[PDB]
Amino acid sequence: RKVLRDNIQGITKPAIRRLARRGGVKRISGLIYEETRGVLKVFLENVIRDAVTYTEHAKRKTVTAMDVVYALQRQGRTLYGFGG
Amino acid sequence: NIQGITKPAIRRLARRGGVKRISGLIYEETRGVLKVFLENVIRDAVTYTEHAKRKTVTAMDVVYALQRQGRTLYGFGG
Amino acid sequence: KPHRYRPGTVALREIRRYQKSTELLIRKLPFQRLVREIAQDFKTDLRFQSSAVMALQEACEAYLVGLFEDTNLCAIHAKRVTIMPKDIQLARRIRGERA
Amino acid sequence: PHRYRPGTVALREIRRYQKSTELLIRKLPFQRLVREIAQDFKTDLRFQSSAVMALQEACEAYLVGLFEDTNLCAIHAKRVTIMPKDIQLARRIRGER
Amino acid sequence: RAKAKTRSSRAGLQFPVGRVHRLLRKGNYSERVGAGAPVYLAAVLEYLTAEILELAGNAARDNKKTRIIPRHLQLAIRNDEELNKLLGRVTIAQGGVLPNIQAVLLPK
Amino acid sequence: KTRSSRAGLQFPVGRVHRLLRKGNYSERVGAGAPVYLAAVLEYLTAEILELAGNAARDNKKTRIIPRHLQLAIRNDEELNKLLGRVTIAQGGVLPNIQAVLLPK
Amino acid sequence: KRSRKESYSIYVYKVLKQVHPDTGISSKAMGIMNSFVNDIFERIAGEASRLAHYNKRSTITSREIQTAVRLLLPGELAKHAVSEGTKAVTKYTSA
Amino acid sequence: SRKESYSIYVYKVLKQVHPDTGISSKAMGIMNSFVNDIFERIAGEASRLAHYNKRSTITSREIQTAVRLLLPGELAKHAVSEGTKAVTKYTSA
DNA sequence: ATCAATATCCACCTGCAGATTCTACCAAAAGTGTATTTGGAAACTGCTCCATCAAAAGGCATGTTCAGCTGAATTCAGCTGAACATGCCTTTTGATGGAGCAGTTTCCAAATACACTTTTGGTAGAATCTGCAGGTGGATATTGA
DNA sequence: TCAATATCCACCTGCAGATTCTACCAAAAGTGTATTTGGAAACTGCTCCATCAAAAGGCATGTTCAGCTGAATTCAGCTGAACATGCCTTTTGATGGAGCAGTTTCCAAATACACTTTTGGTAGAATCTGCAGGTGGATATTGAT
Ligand SMILES: [Cl-]
Ligand SMILES: [Cl-]
Ligand SMILES: [Cl-]
Ligand SMILES: [Cl-]
Ligand SMILES: [Mn+2]
Ligand SMILES: [Mn+2]
Ligand SMILES: [Mn+2]
Ligand SMILES: [Mn+2]
Ligand SMILES: [Mn+2]
Ligand SMILES: [Mn+2]
Ligand SMILES: [Mn+2]
Ligand SMILES: [Mn+2]
Ligand SMILES: [Mn+2]
Ligand SMILES: [Mn+2]
Ligand SMILES: [Mn+2]
Repeated sequence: RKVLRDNIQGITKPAIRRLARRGGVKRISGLIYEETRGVLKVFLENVIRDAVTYTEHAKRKTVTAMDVVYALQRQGRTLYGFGG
Repeated sequence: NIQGITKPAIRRLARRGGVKRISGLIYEETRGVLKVFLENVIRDAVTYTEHAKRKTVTAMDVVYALQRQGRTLYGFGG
Repeated sequence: KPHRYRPGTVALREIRRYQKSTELLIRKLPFQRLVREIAQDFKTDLRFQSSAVMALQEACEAYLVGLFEDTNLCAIHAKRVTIMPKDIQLARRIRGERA
Repeated sequence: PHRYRPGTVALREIRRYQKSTELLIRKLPFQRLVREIAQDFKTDLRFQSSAVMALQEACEAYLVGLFEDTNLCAIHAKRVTIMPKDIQLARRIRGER
Repeated sequence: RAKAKTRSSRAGLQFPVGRVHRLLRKGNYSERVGAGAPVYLAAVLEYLTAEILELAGNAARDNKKTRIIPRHLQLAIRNDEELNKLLGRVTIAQGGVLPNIQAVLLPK
Repeated sequence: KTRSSRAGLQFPVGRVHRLLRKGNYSERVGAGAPVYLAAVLEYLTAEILELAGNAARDNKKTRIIPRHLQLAIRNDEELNKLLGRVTIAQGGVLPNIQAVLLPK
Repeated sequence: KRSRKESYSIYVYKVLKQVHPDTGISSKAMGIMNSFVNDIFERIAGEASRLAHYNKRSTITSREIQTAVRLLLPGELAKHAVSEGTKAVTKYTSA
Repeated sequence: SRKESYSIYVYKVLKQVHPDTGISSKAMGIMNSFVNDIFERIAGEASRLAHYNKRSTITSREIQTAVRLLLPGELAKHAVSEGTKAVTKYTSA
């Protein structure tokens, strides 16, 4: 297939700004965007890791939404809406 | 009673907390928080007590309460 | 004239706006791509249910949106109105995330 | 006479108290406080000696922890003096308030 | 033989008592499960969902819609102090956030 | 002739098995689970006790006390995380003072 | 032949009609509502499971479900939940 | 009557890492609280892992995954190591 | 206080994705007769909470004095927001191939049940120690001049 | 920089509250046997995940340009620290006593089983419909003058 790199930059400045808006943020310093990407990277890494752990223990090659839900659960980030 | 928790003690707590200067309003603000903490914990412990049909709050009751509050404590049977 | 709004007027406009909606703010593909990148760096030859990638985005945006809320408080508490990395870090520290 | 500059003893008290582990709230008062609040949930209760100590331990830990995040906030505001607004902010980011 | 009659009806409930009883046994919560247990539980569950659908349904009314959606669910939960506390660490997919803008941020 | 000795463990395999069994976790319990779990428990215990022993030594003490267990944990990144939401009674806190608070 | 999977949709819908006879619910909203029920069910059953263990009791009775409810739900929500719970039980038992 | 705890085992293990060191009463308490906690966390996750996977039994397979999921990176490796080791050895004899 | 420039808020419209209602099996509730416990119901101990008393010992409450910290004001360099031109990619639709979840059967290795048979772990006394808590005495760390 | 005032840090010391160590008795834990049955292969049915192609226009990029926000500085009053005083509450210990957390039985009511019929639910089908997207128009909000 194709090689994946620097995809974190897929999280555009525009998008991070939109998110801060919903968070009710009026003014955004130039250094926020990269911090944000940092924080997002970590958040995703931790959730995908536990998710995949669940997937492997199921002896599956496909990460299911439930895997992600249990993952989020462990992180104390319970999500409603994908109960399967 | 809550007034029983004195300024000096609150000073000491803040001190172990690394606090150097304390606004005069902290003491009263602190008692408020301190009160809510016990209310929440105790209230649950007692609930555990009654379910046990007991009249004596036990350390394990406090421990289980502290766990429900996400304040897990080591040293009293768990 | 030409005409142009004073700085901040559009921002507040954008806030009022995005707080009324519930749509996702990160683009779908760029984000799916980011998941696949991270995932395969943990285990290879993986596959994802359409919904898993969506459950992840719902989670991430929900997380970030909430972190910015807290960050916004720290800025304000600092007699500022512009959020800075300082704030995001204070937030996460108090949150007990990366203390 | 001989006086220490403001904050010199404070730092000293910090270094001392961060070193020790003794409870810092006087026992009896606390005992009394616990029992009072408890009375509002169930009457004529009895408190296991240890149960009270557990609470004081849990409680004093909680506060010391909260004074930490509070101090972090005060500093973030270019201050060195914690204020109620700092506790409020801390407890809010913590999700308690 | 006697005509079949559901436990839910005996209890006067909408939620499935028998199903809840099954879930408790299969759930590994305790060796044995009493009879009132699934009833009291199905009851509480039905009351809680009823409490939120009422609030959600109103949210729907206010946005002129007649079909409840997630945002309506979020508005109901985030505005009612108690439900908010009960789900203070739950995140509702597609629910957005409550419109709220700090005062200091407004034009002076 | 006990499973613990057979597993080469100092922790009670038999007891762990009896607990897993009585704790309403699953209907059936594997023969190896008690062993595995017992190993994990023992390992983590050793880890705490060692660091804790070192903490005791550094204080010029032969007997470990709560303080030493707190000093061992809050000083080890990993243990600290594994117990970040646990409070050790009588443990106190790590000495630490914000720079901006120092003199001159 | 796809195996059948249960949910609470049927019951949520019934209850919905009772409160707002005129109102509908999108499938995504029912998605959430299902998560809600499963969530609280687990929270309650869990504390009940735990509560019985502590009291060396091998069976979870409505008395367990009740203390559980008092511990997990806040103020008023608990007050009403408890009534409804009790009420339902007594009715059920009382013939 | 009877009130079991891990005091012994903690102590035995103490002597291996520090045959020279002792341990206060309260300190032992912290150690029991510790074991019970972790015991509960792992057993807990293992319980869930088997349910998600509709299994009637909790095996070392579950406990191991449970450890990956609960313990921090390095700690998890060793835990996983020590674990599989005890089982292997136990199985041999 | 216009008032010209823009962004918003609303009601009217209407075909179509989705939400509902209609149907036909079939897992899984409900029944009913048995077998097995669970755990609430008096009685009856130990054992720890509670009270009381009774000192001293600190530790906390007060009032002074002023050091230095926190805001309130000013000021200004330049960062970050608003508007705009350009055209890149993400978004939408629709079509496949085939990797892999999943539903079925088959059925040994492995776990549950049981009846006994042997430990080992938890107690309740007897036999030492690690340290706290003091006591000098000696540099330190602070401060004022 | 000196000279004085508390602080702190060592070393050594000795009683004593806890630790260890010493001896035993019942709940557990280890054995053997006889069953049971969970869930790992070996298959196959068949969702639905990864890819592709192609056209379109919603948005992401990058520039300009200057409003106004964050960040130094300055400065004063007034809050909060350091302290010497002095009295009151908390800390410490037996003492008894009464409440009550535990156990020992009892067994009657309640739950688990086994298995035999009944239906409420779930999965598609066929039937409907709220409303997403569009629009034009009455407001409303901003920002220059
Ligand atoms: Cl910063
Ligand atoms: Cl304040
Ligand atoms: Cl196993
Ligand atoms: Cl019951
Ligand atoms: Mn109604
Ligand atoms: Mn294949
Ligand atoms: Mn022995
Ligand atoms: Mn000493
Ligand atoms: Mn089978
Ligand atoms: Mn471009
Ligand atoms: Mn300029
Ligand atoms: Mn400014
Ligand atoms: Mn001055
Ligand atoms: Mn029917
Ligand atoms: Mn519309």
